Amino acid sequence: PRAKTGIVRRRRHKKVLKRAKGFWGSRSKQYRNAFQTLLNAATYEYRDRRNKKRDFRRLWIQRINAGARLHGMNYSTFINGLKRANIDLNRKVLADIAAREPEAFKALVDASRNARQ
Amino acid sequence: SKTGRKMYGQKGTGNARHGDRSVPTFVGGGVAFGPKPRSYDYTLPRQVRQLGLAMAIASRQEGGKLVAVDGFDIADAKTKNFISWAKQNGLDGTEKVLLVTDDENTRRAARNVSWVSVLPVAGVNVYDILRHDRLVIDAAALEIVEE
Amino acid sequence: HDLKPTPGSRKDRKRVGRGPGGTDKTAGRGHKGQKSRSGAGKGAFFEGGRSRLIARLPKRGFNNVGTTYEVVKLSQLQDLEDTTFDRDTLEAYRLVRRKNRPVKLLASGEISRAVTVHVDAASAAAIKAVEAAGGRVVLPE
RNA sequence: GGUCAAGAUAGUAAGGGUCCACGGUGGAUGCCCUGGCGCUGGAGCCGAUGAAGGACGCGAUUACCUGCGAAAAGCCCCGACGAGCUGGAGAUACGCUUUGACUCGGGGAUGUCCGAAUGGGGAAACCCACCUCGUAAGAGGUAUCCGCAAGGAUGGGAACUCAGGGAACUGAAACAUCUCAGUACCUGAAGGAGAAGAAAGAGAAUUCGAUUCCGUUAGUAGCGGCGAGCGAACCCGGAUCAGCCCAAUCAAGCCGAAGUGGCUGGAAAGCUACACCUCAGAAGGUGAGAGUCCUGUAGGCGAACGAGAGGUCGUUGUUCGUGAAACGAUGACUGAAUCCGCGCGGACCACCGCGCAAGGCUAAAUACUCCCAGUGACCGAUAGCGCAUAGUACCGUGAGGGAAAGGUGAAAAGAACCCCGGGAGGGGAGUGAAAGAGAACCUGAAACCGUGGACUUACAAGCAGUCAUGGCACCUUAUGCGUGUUAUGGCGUGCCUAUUGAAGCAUGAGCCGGCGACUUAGACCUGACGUGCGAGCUUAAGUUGAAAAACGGAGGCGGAGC
RNA sequence: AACCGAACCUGGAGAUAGCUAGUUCUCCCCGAAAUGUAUUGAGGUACAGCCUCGGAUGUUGACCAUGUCCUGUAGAGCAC
RNA sequence: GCGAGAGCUAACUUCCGUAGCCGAGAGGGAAACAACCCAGACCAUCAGCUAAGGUCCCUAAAUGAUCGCUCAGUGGUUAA
RNA sequence: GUAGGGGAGCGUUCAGUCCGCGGAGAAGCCAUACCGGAAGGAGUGGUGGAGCCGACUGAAGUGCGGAUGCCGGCAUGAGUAACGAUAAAAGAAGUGAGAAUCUUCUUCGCCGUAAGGACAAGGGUUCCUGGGGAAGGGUCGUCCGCCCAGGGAAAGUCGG
RNA sequence: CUUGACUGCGAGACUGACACGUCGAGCAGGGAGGAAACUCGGGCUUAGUGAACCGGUGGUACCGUGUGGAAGGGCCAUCG
Ligand SMILES: [Mg+2]
Ligand SMILES: [Mg+2]
Ligand SMILES: [Mg+2]
Ligand SMILES: [Mg+2]
Ligand SMILES: [Mg+2]
Ligand SMILES: [Mg+2]
Ligand SMILES: [Mg+2]
Ligand SMILES: [Mg+2]
Ligand SMILES: [Mg+2]
Ligand SMILES: [Mg+2]
Ligand SMILES: [Mg+2]
Ligand SMILES: [Mg+2]
Ligand SMILES: [Mg+2]
Ligand SMILES: [Mg+2]
Ligand SMILES: [Mg+2]
Ligand SMILES: [Mg+2]
Ligand SMILES: [Mg+2]
Ligand SMILES: [Mg+2]
Ligand SMILES: [Mg+2]
Ligand SMILES: [Mg+2]
Ligand SMILES: [Mg+2]
Ligand SMILES: [Mg+2]
Ligand SMILES: [Mg+2]
Ligand SMILES: [Mg+2]
Ligand SMILES: [Mg+2]
Ligand SMILES: [Mg+2]
Ligand SMILES: [Mg+2]
Ligand SMILES: [Mg+2]
Ligand SMILES: [Mg+2]
Ligand SMILES: [Mg+2]
Ligand SMILES: [Mg+2]
Ligand SMILES: [Mg+2]
Ligand SMILES: [Mg+2]
Ligand SMILES: [Mg+2]
Ligand SMILES: [Mg+2]
Ligand SMILES: [Mg+2]
Ligand SMILES: [Mg+2]
Ligand SMILES: [Mg+2]
Ligand SMILES: [Mg+2]
Ligand SMILES: [Mg+2]
Ligand SMILES: [Mg+2]
Ligand SMILES: [Mg+2]
Ligand SMILES: [Mg+2]
Ligand SMILES: [Mg+2]
Ligand SMILES: [Mg+2]
Ligand SMILES: [Mg+2]
Ligand SMILES: [Mg+2]
Ligand SMILES: [Mg+2]
Ligand SMILES: [Mg+2]
Ligand SMILES: [Mg+2]
Ligand SMILES: [Mg+2]
Ligand SMILES: [Mg+2]
Ligand SMILES: [Mg+2]
Ligand SMILES: [Mg+2]
Ligand SMILES: [Mg+2]
Ligand SMILES: [Mg+2]
Ligand SMILES: [Mg+2]
Ligand SMILES: [Mg+2]
Ligand SMILES: [Mg+2]
Ligand SMILES: [Mg+2]
Ligand SMILES: [Mg+2]
Ligand SMILES: [Mg+2]
Ligand SMILES: [Mg+2]
Ligand SMILES: [Mg+2]
Ligand SMILES: [Mg+2]
Ligand SMILES: [Mg+2]
Ligand SMILES: [Mg+2]
Ligand SMILES: [Mg+2]
Repeated sequence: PRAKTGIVRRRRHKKVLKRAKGFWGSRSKQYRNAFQTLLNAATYEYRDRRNKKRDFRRLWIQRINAGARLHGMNYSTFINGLKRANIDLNRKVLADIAAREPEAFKALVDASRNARQ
Repeated sequence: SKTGRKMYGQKGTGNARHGDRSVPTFVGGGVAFGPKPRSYDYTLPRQVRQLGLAMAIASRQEGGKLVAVDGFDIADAKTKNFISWAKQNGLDGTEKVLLVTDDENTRRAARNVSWVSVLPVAGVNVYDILRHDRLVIDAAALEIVEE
Repeated sequence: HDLKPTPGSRKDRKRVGRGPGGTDKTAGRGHKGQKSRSGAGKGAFFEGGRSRLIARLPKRGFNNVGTTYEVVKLSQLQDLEDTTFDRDTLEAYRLVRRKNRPVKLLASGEISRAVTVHVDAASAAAIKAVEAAGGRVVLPE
C-alpha cells in the first residue's frame, strides 16, 4: 500500500502559523519563516524566564535605594541595618513598603540606623 | 517510459543538474523504493500449528462454547430446518457460529444463514474458529482428532 | 482479535532519517567518506588498499576429503539403552542417522553390561573394553 | 472670566502595520469511478484464398472516432431474444419493425487502392501496358525460387526458443590475463512452444538405464595475475514418461424463492412494528444503507450451425585460464581396424569395469504472455500505463522524443419571461431539497490580489523576536491564568550546510501547495529478543485439498576432536 | 543540420562516482574522536585507541598517604 | 599557559610534549569578543546568599572610611 | 551536549476483529482562550453533502524547509523596459454601440534594376463573395493573411 | 684442542594495531673444550634486511580421480 501525506503536513503547518500571529510581514504568513522566527523565539522565551527574575530584583532594589535616601540613608547601609536588627524582609516587600506606605518605611529606617549605631 | 537521453547540459544552463526524467525526484518518474510482487508465505513449525489448533478448541471449551454433535437432523437439505435444529440447540441468532461436518447436506442447509460459516472435514484452523463465537465441532471428528 | 504477541517478540525497525528525534540528517552514516557513500561495495576482506593478512600467510598442504567416520559412543549404547542391539537398521531407529559414511565406535566414558555391536570400524580401547565386559565387536569382511 | 507669559499634552494619515470580518485567485485536501497495475489461470499463431499496417472512400446533415468497402454504419441463410430500433453523437428530418426488426451466436457473398506486392514503373497508396473471354460494361491472367506435375516458399508476430556474429562501461579500489559476459546488441530460422532425446553415457555399487524441468547435493569437488572472484556433477527426493524406423465438454440463451404498514426525510433501502424465502445473505443498479423492488446469484434447462574414427599444428566447450590435460569440437595437413574387432573410463601401460560412433523422427513434464477471465493488507487523477486514453498536440530533416488532461443534478426538470449591456457578464423570476448545484457547474486548503472594521503609526537606527508594564478594545473552550491590539523600557548576530571557527560580505533558497531519499531479495552469514519442540530439531521441491490446511525425511543443523 | 580534439538518436544503463549536495515525528539515558602504526597512502580505507548496549564477574578502578626500587632533566660543575 | 625545536627568542606562524577550555558549553565578567576569568543550565517562582567582576550618571551596588602618591588627563597602549 | 549507541512512545494509509456513528448530516476544509511530558488530542460553532471515528492486532510507497531538487500556481522587479528601421502625415466625408487605426474624397510624403511586374522552389484555400469579432494583430479596431459559410481553379498545341 | 655457526623442543617474559621482532631457563638425542665445577644451540651488545605468490634443488613415501603403478601435488630442508 502507499501512504500519501494527505493531511498531516498542513496540520503541522497551520500549528506553527497559528502560533505566529501578530508577527510582521512574512514572519506570520509564510510557514518557513514562521517556523524559523519561532526557533529564535524559543531562545528568547527560555532566556527571559530566568532573566525577568533578574530584572524584577533590580527594580525592587532601585525603589528601595530611593526610599532609603529620602530619609538620609544609603541603601547598602540600610540593608545591613535591617540584617543587624534581624528584620527579615523580601526586597519585593521592602520595595512595596517603600513605595506604598511612607511612615512604615520610615519606621524601618529608624530601626535600621539604630541597628547601625 | 522515459528516454534515458540526457535532458540538457551538466553545467551551463544555470539550472540544477539532471540526467533523466525517469527519476524518483521527478513527478511522473519511478518510485524510489516501491513494492514489487513478493511473497509472505513461510513455514511455521508443525508442532506449533498443532498446539495452536488444539489451544483454539481448548479456549472455546472453557467458554463453554463447544458443542459436540452426532448425526444431525435437518430433513433433506433445507435451510429452514437448519434454523429449527439450531434453535433447539440454543442457537438464538445472537452469535456467530462455525460448523464443521463431513455431511454434504447439513452444510448445504447452514451456509446461506448470515451468522453461520461452514467448513468441511479438516478445513479447520485457528483463524476461522477464533473468528466466530460458537463452534459446532461436530464430534465424529473429535474422537479421531484425539486418536 | 483478543490476542496479543509476546512482550519482546517484535521490535519495530529502525527508520533512519525522519527528523531530529531521532537520527537527524546523516542516518548513522557519519560525515563524508567512502563509508558514507551509497554504493554496493568494499567489501569485507578489504584492508587499507594495503596487502592482506590472508595474502601474507603461508599456505600449507593440499586438500583432501577422504573418508569420515560417523561417531558412536559407548556411553550412549551403555547406560540406558537396555540393549535393543545394533545390527544395521536398528541403530538408525534409535539415534545415529547419517548415511553415505562408514560407522566408527569410540571409547567415550564407561562399559559394564555386554552387547553385540555392528560397525565398520572402532578404536583399539573400544574393542578391548567392549570384550572385557563380555560383548563382541563386528567388522565386515 | 479677559490680555500677556511659562510649561505640558491632544487629534487629524498621503500611505503603512497587526488582528477581525467578507470576497477573488488557485486547485491542495476528502469522497468517487469511466483507467490502470501486478499475480493466477486460461488461450496461442496470421499470410499469394493477399496478412499484419495503411490510403481513399461509404452518411439526409459527417470534421473526429467507430463499422464497412462502389453489394460500402452494411447484403444472404441458419440459430437465439421478443419490442423496440434508426453507431460513440446526446441533433433535426426521413423512416424501419410481431410476415419477428435491433442486439447476441454461426456460417457464407461482396471486399476499391497501397503494403511480402507479385504485369512493368514508381518519390507506398500512384503512372504505363500486354494476353484470353465478352456485345460493351466487365472478368480473369501476366514476379521470383523448389518441383514433371500437384503443391510448397517469400511477409508479419511483445515476450519465450534454438543458431551464425558478438561489445564496453564496470570489478579487480591503477591495469594487460581475468571479470563484467556468451550478458547488451545485430542477423537467421521456427513454433504455439521450442530445444533436447532412445547411451561408442553417467559412473565405481561388476550400480543406474532417452531428454527437459524443480528440490538437493553445495558455495562441497574443483577453477583462478591461486588475486578479484568463478563454480559443477554423482547419489537421493520429485514433475512427466515412449520409444520407432533404415544403409549390405465449452461458444448465444432461457427458467429461476421470499414484505407490507406506519415514522424521519426532497427522496427510503434507513428507523419501527409484525412478516416471509434461502441448494439463492456473491455483486451491482434503485432520489441515503434493500436477502424478499430490478438485474442477478444456488439450481436446472439449453441449440440447427460452432468448438474440442585416430593423429599432428592452431583453438575452444563443461569447475577446465597449458596445467601432468584426459574427452568432445572443428580450420589446416594426414588418414586404421569391422567381432580374437572397435570407443571410453582425467597423462601414460597392464588388468579389471562401462559401452556398439560415423544414418533419421518423436508427444508428455519446461519457457513466455500481445490477447481473455478471476482475484488483490496494489493505485484512485503529480497516483496508476506515457493516455480516465494519445503515441495525439507539440519538438526534431531524421532516427526519435512526447504532454495536461476527470466530477452540475436523483433526474435536464440545462433557467420561458423581465431588468442594465453591442456583447460579455450579471440581478430577478421559475425549476430544484439545495442554484450556499447554472453549465468557467463536488469539496475548494495555502501562496498571492482586494473591500470594510478594530487598535495604531509622520524625531525614527530595526534578524523584527522575546520579557515587563501602561493604553485602548472585546467577551461562545471568555470576566482572567484572559483574547486582539498597541505605547514605552530591558534584552536579542535568520535557517541550513560545511567547519578549527558562521549573523557572516562563505553554500543553498522568490513564495505556498503537492511529488521527493536507508528498501527489497536469498530459503545466505552472524548476534539480541521471543516462541515451539528438546538430546534431539526441522523439512524442500512436490502431492492432495483449497471460502482452510494436511501430507511429503530427500535433504539440512546438533551429535568429537586432532 | 545554431556549442565537433570525435555528430546525433536509442540501447548496455539505476555504467562508475574513495567526490559535493540532500536525508523528513517526539521525549528519555549515556556519549566520543580529529591520537598510533600501515597503506600507488596522505580530505580514502584496515587494526588498535576512545563511545554505547547486553551478559559475566565482584572493589579488582579512582584519588591520596606509607614503603621500596628506576631516572640524568632543572640547576650546577669543570674531573674527561 | 608552561616545555622545546624550526622561524627573526616574527606571525590569529609551523611541528612535538603537557594542563585547561572551544570543539560538542548555554549562564555572569572581560564595551563588543569560540578560546581568557567565574562557573557545568531536569522544569516552575514578581524569593534568599555568593563567584569572577563591580558600586559618580548611561548601568545593579559606598560620590565608603583612614594614611599616603601623581597634576601629567599620566590614568587611557613602545624603547635606547 | 555534536557524530554514535540505547529506551518509551506520537501520527499516517491499508488489513483483520471488536465497538459504533452518519441526511435531525460523514470524511475533508475553517475559527478557537480547553487537554496531555512531547510527537499530539478533544469540546463547541461555520463549511460541506456521503461516507467515517475509537480499540486491539498485522503489513508499509508512512511523517520534509532545504538537495542551483520535480510538477504546479502565484508574487518581486512595475504600471517600470519596450511596442521591431526616422519613408510622414493632414482635413473632410461615411460607417458604427463604440473609430488617431475601417471605408471614400482631396492633398501631402517614400520606393521606382524597386519597395514595380512575371516564373521556379516552397506553402496549402491563405484567392473571390457574404458575414463575424472571443482569442491571434505588440495600441485600437466596426478591419485583417484571423473565425463561419458558400463559391472559385477548365488545355490535342504551355510544363510533366 | 676444535665445528654448539647442532637436531627434536620450549617453562616464562620484553615488545608491536596486526604481522613481526627480541631475551630465555630447563628436558631429550648427541657431540666440543676442560683434571674437573662447568660452558657451548655463533660474533660485547644494538644495523648487515624482503611477507605471500609462482618456480629450482636434496630428502620424504602423506594424496594419487575403477585397482596396481607412474605424471602431478603434499610434507621437511632449501635456493631465486
Ligand atoms: Mg539569580
Ligand atoms: Mg499520470
Ligand atoms: Mg534511535
Ligand atoms: Mg535538514
Ligand atoms: Mg553532509
Ligand atoms: Mg487615503
Ligand atoms: Mg475514417
Ligand atoms: Mg462490385
Ligand atoms: Mg434472422
Ligand atoms: Mg433485445
Ligand atoms: Mg506492382
Ligand atoms: Mg576500462
Ligand atoms: Mg579497475
Ligand atoms: Mg521470421
Ligand atoms: Mg589441441
Ligand atoms: Mg577454454
Ligand atoms: Mg579427441
Ligand atoms: Mg483531486
Ligand atoms: Mg445572458
Ligand atoms: Mg484596512
Ligand atoms: Mg530630536
Ligand atoms: Mg511620533
Ligand atoms: Mg575554512
Ligand atoms: Mg566538527
Ligand atoms: Mg548578508
Ligand atoms: Mg549568506
Ligand atoms: Mg564551498
Ligand atoms: Mg542567489
Ligand atoms: Mg533463544
Ligand atoms: Mg555546427
Ligand atoms: Mg547514476
Ligand atoms: Mg551494466
Ligand atoms: Mg552527561
Ligand atoms: Mg572529514
Ligand atoms: Mg574500529
Ligand atoms: Mg587500588
Ligand atoms: Mg643548564
Ligand atoms: Mg597557528
Ligand atoms: Mg560560553
Ligand atoms: Mg559568554
Ligand atoms: Mg555584555
Ligand atoms: Mg578570538
Ligand atoms: Mg569580591
Ligand atoms: Mg545606581
Ligand atoms: Mg542530556
Ligand atoms: Mg480499521
Ligand atoms: Mg478514508
Ligand atoms: Mg521547497
Ligand atoms: Mg539562479
Ligand atoms: Mg517553477
Ligand atoms: Mg507612469
Ligand atoms: Mg526602476
Ligand atoms: Mg522611465
Ligand atoms: Mg519609453
Ligand atoms: Mg511599427
Ligand atoms: Mg514617429
Ligand atoms: Mg448614424
Ligand atoms: Mg498609422
Ligand atoms: Mg465624399
Ligand atoms: Mg517585387
Ligand atoms: Mg495546387
Ligand atoms: Mg488588441
Ligand atoms: Mg457592425
Ligand atoms: Mg482576403
Ligand atoms: Mg482550342
Ligand atoms: Mg599473485
Ligand atoms: Mg620435489
Ligand atoms: Mg614425486
